[PDB]
Amino acid sequence: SMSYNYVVTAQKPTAVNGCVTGHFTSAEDLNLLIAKNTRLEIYVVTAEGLRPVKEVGMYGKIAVMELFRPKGESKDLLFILTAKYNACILEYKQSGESIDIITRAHGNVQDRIGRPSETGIIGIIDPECRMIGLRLYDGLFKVIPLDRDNKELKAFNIRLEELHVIDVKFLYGCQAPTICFVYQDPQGRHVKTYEVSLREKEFNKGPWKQENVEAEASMVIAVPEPFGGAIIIGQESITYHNGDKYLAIAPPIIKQSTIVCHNRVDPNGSRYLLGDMEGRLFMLLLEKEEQMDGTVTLKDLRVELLGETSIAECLTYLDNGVVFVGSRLGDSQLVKLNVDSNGSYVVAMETFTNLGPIVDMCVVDLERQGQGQLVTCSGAFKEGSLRIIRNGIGIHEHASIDLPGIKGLWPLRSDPNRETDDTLVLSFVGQTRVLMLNGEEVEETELMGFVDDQQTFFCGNVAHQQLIQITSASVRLVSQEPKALVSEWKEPQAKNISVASCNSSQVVVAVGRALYYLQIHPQELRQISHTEMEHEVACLDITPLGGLSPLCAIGLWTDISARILKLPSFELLHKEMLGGEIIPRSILMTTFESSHYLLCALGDGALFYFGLNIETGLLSDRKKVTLGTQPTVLRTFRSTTNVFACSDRPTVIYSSNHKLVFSNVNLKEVNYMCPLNSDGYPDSLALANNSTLTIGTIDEIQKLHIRTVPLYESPRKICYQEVSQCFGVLSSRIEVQDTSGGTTALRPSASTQALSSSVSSSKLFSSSTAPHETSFGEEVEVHNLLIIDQHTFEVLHAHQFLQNEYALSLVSCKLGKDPNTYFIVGTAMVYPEEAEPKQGRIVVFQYSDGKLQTVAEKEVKGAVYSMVEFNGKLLASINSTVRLYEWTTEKELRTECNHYNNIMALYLKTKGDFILVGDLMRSVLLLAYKPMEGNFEEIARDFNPNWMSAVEILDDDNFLGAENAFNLFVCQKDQHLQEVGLFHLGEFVNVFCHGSLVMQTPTQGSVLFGTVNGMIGLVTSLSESWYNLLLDMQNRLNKVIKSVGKIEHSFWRSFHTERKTEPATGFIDGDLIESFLDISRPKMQEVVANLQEATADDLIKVVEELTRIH
Repeated sequence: SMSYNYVVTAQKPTAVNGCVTGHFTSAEDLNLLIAKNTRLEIYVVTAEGLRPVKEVGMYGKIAVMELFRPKGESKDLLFILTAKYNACILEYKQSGESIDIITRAHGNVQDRIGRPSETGIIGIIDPECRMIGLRLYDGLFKVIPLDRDNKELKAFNIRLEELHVIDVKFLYGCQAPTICFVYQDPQGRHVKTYEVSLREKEFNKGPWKQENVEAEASMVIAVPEPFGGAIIIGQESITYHNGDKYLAIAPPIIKQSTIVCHNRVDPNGSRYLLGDMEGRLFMLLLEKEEQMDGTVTLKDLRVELLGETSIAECLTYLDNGVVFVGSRLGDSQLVKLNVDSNGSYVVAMETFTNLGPIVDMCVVDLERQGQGQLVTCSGAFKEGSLRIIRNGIGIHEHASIDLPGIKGLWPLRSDPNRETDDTLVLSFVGQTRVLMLNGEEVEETELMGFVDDQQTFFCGNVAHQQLIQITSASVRLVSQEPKALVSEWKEPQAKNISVASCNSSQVVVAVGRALYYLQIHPQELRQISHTEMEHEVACLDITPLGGLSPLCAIGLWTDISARILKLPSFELLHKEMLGGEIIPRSILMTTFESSHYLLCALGDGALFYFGLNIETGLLSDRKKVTLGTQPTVLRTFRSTTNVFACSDRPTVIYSSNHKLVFSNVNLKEVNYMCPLNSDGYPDSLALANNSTLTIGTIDEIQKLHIRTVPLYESPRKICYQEVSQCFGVLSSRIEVQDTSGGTTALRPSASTQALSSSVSSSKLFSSSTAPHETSFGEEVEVHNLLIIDQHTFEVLHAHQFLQNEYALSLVSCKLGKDPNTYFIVGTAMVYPEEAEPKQGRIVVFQYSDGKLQTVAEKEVKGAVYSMVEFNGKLLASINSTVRLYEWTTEKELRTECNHYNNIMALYLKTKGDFILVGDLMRSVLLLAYKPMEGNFEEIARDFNPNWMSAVEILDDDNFLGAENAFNLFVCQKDQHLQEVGLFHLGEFVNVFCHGSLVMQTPTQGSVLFGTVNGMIGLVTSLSESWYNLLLDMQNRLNKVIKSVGKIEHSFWRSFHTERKTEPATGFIDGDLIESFLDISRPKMQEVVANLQEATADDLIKVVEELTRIH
């Protein structure tokens, strides 16, 4: 058998890899364009911030993004080069309300042979738009002439003698196209210029040449006219060159960190923004000087500290003091630059969530309610954090009132001429209170004709401009403009009312087993019918689905039956046996997407929903879901109309492509609810708990919600320990040598602000050891194990490891017959500029009474790269060894097995008795534990080389891997492991983890993965028939979907490395499949044309079902 896999995006990439500004959408609009790997986001810069106008996806990793304006254009055009060398020129096209990104030119500029450069792909555009320059490989400069006839973006190569280019730019103010670049040779680093000639397709002698530049010169800045020239930024100095003009400064403020990005503030280059690796923001000023003749020359350079921002990957100045900080290691932000310091000139105004990099993550179900949550280790350095990702629907609360003991909510229009609710009637234990809504103000009032002494079961507006109130004693009908009691119905023998239901013109009241059908008439509650059911009535509903309902839904006590009766004869039309011994609590007739349903919920949290036929009253397609454990009450509201389910976990029911979806509301315990459409709270809801009354609006659809827990240091690994109700997190913080012969922290962080703290007292590497002294300004890493509460996410404890000890692996498990659960950490002694670590530790911690107690330690001769619990034993990877440890009764680790091989097992996963091993460069390996013989054995090995990054076991015979060239692959047994699946994902996978973020199908299994760019994906398995259908749909979709840049989807998903390239196999692009629901219905039929007896509605249900896995 083969392997068929389905990979889909759960969370799009959030890290910013690039940002440019200009007039792309129109000549009058200032735009900000953000590259997030495969996504391009287009914003309009206003005083309110950033207004989104368009977002597109590209079939490629965006490596180059530049705005430029050639002659004959009304706005700027966009040049993009992908990492697979797809080049295109794009234009923003708006036709009224339709937005199209059209391809003005496209082509692939990859060479047949060539070695990619160390500084990566560089793409520059000449200021006169004469040409596009590309540095793709060493020794070659690729030139794309910007001619009107170059529709295919044909290019030619010029031989570059300098084989190691650091950075290159096109110079301003030149009669001929001139490049300026920093290069590296055995003699150091230098800057050189060349004149590019399209006529001769060669280089000409540049205007100048500087033989020597700083050894760490890494960035070139082309200064615009009138000054021109170039600015070279290094680790220590900033220099300006322009023929015979030379300026050089060396400010000590920039020595502490490397400057990694820059941006121009003004079109003449008089001020520049600079950001370093610590998030500091600098201003580079080019000081002018007026001479005696009247000319103005460049006097000096000067930098000035502005303050602190997020660690910036790119910076973009916008309008008046507003700067966008594009970050890949933390959240992006909009910062404000003030001309007067506060000593910081920067002020953060908005933050934008970034999950990247996700270095580790785990799935937990804290409340044990059936839906898991993702807890990731995100960010790095001062941006490091934990993120909690949860599927659900958000609530925006706009009012809160402390009103305990509420037992019922009903909206009401006290005025018959208004179309807006102005009254909220509340029910309590034998009481009924009334509140009025005067705009945004709420005040308790009274309603004439209503009763405050009896608990209300229902009230609202009814026909003939009247009001109704159903209490536990009777049903009262009240006039409107002069409010007064006009009619009242009681039980013939004045017994209490058990169940109540009502619409605009009908009332159905139950008294035990007796039903009474009343009709609302002008000043008259006319009784039409009255019968007796065979069992006691539990719940009622008479919602007119097709305002005179001919049907009446009812739930019974002893039978546990949902019946549809006919008004007024009350005869039975359809009865469904629900089963069990729990009675139904709520029943509701509703309509979803023009289809009619019957909802019925019991007291145990079960929810049955059937298809309802209004003409016959026939129930069909019986299904069941679990919406909690407490009794559930159903109520409709207007978003179409949706159903709110009130229980211990609130759930909103809605529809999507004729399939019901049950989404959890991000709230705790909602006992009663009603819709509320007031002038101060339009299209809102009123929610009541055990203590407060809440008014707010609700989101339309389910999405991923993200909570952020800032750590201000780098998290590394995370594991959940249920028995302690806490997370264990390995973290690292940077410290710099001060002057007291030690290291000092640069800022407070999680490891230095915990409630309690401990330090390692191990003496394993103390005596008979030489010191590793450091120098001034040298940075060191201090590693810690954090204990994080699972509810408040506060740092309960922080244990600091030994100096120069790096925590690499973390696991939470029991071992042997020991009933305690431990945090186990694998470490390594890491010293500067050394090979593989020679010493390490395995430390067993126990969290008890808010403190971490060290239980045992085990010295190891190497780095403990990974650890996993293996059937009551500890499996550890140490350097080039896989070792199995036993937990003795004396609380010590004893070696049982030692598998000495040549692999470097950086990644370990286990299942049953097998182990999947991920090597640094030798792909994956399969080991199996022999129980009777007590050691390991190599079953099979993938023999083609793959620089692994993550590994996962899909099942007993399918093994999933990810490598450093952004590819996925699946290995299978035949011994040799055979690669039966290949797929270019376009992201760097850091962690695989089993689990799901939806409630608990055409697919099997669920594996989540987190990436460097913050993207979260999902992998699942398909059957052969489903894989063949979806593969056929891929080729049909690819013929219809227009691709930005005219990039072939199949070329994009093709497995690609430096030594190997072939199409994808065994993988379905779920993102492409899901886009089938985004095309028009006429365009839908073309896709499914002549598909095998397949209709568009057949695969709408197929694709909609596939969307439910995430």
